[PDB]
Amino acid sequence: KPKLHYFNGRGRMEPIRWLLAAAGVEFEEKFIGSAEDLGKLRNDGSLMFQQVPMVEIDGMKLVQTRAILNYIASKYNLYGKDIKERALIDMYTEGMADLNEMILLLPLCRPEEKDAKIALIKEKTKSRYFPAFEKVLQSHGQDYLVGNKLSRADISLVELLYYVEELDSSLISNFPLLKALKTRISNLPTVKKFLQPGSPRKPPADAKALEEARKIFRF
Amino acid sequence: KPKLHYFNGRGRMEPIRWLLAAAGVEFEEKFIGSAEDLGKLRNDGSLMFQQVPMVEIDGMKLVQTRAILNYIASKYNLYGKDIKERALIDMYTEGMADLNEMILLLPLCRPEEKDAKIALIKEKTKSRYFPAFEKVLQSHGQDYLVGNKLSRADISLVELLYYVEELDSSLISNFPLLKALKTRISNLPTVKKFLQPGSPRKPPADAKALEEARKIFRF
Ligand SMILES: C[C@]12CCC(=O)C=C1CC[C@@H]1[C@@H]2CC[C@]2(C)C(=O)CC[C@@H]12
Ligand SMILES: C[C@]12CCC(=O)C=C1CC[C@@H]1[C@@H]2CC[C@]2(C)C(=O)CC[C@@H]12
Ligand SMILES: N[C@H](CCC(=O)N[C@@H](CS)C(=O)NCC(=O)O)C(=O)O
Ligand SMILES: N[C@H](CCC(=O)N[C@@H](CS)C(=O)NCC(=O)O)C(=O)O
Repeated sequence: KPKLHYFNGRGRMEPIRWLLAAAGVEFEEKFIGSAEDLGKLRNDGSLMFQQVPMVEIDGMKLVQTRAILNYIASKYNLYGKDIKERALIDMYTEGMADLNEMILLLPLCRPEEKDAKIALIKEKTKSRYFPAFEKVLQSHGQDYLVGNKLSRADISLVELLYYVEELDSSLISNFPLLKALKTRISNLPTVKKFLQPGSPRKPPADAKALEEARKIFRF
Repeated sequence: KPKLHYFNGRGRMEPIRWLLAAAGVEFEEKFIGSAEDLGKLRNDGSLMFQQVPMVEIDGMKLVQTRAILNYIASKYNLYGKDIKERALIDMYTEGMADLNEMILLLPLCRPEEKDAKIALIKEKTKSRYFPAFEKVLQSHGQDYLVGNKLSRADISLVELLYYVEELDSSLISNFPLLKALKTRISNLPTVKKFLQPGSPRKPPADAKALEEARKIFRF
């Protein structure tokens, strides 16, 4: 079983949970609860750049979110079939990560800057990201972003669609094909199960989650 | 020939210049000098997420730095021999990208916070990043970071050592093997040519370029 080292929360680990769970892969989680827990992982040599996410998989102590996601996608056949499909999948997922980063860091914005950030997220979602992925689905008319087949790109996008819905559920309103994709993916037995109660899926960060992470990571 | 669409400066495009050059690949550049130039690329449907870097390669219009790098690396066999070597390469280059990001965004720092950021970059270089990579070279005693063969990891790291050197030339002084890798890689015929005066290699950003970039990208 791959073992995921992180705090008990979404942060940067969440896409990894999604992708493993979607690929039907059973995993264990070792929850970092304090500066001491992280401290031990640092002193053991387990963390190349002394940071997490870290995942023990196939003899490796893999750090860096993109390194872990790339490996998992390749291992479990969710990374297309060739170099051109990987280019499409990389381009798509990098775009999704850019929007993810904005949403991710929102709790760090001061009360006076928060409203401007939220408005920028909404506007970019509507004019930059959602148009781009709707255009790819519209252009080829297929059920999946790339190669008419389930990839890490579809899995990354649907997780994102759920975070956007948490923010503002009307953002997806003028994107029929994105709506249809979210539904399609959500019904896949592995995704459906991940979205059910009691799965390793993590909740949105709240006030105390930010307090707790600050005392673990020192930011 | 690939064509690289960017302003005339390092920014995010520079590692793609380094990688293409190191692979022995001649490329052209189309320099964005105004906001109207950038606007035309956007309006013509050329930028998937309305942004550069964009690279025309083998007919395709690839955006997203990491997508472009992955493609070029796969194509020219600088991405290791298998899934596990790609995992090491991904992990190593993501760590270098983190340090690179700090250096890259330094000119954006408000005057009151810039000194704190410089000392942070220096401290992390010496205790986080350089020791990590000195350790990899220690782990196998070979002349390349991964798989005993030139990869995109060697090329990304050597570019990074050159920037660290532009910041503070003493930072690498306690890292024998990194010094040696910098010399070896710099003497590879393709990289030696790229490092020659008058090549596509770009200057460090100065105040003028920051002003010029602001007019173009409106950040
Ligand atoms: C990305 C981040 C900041 C930079 C850093 O060093 C490490 C973290 C991990 C915890 C994140 C945090 C951002 C804010 C988050 C999402 C919360 O509100 C709860 C957990 C927390
Ligand atoms: C990466 C960047 C910021 C985010 C953004 O929106 C657009 C750019 C492009 C120009 C970069 C700049 C960062 C600072 C740079 C390196 C300079 O000092 C000269 C040019 C400039
Ligand atoms: N490049 C990022 C690094 C993320 C990161 O900065 N990790 C945080 C938690 S999400 C951490 O362990 N920070 C502690 C530290 O910097 O010492 C990745 O995808 O892994
Ligand atoms: N995720 C980045 C996105 C690139 C990016 O932020 N592009 C900048 C220039 S370096 C830009 O076009 N800025 C204007 C904008 O975001 O609209 C990448 O790796 O390419």
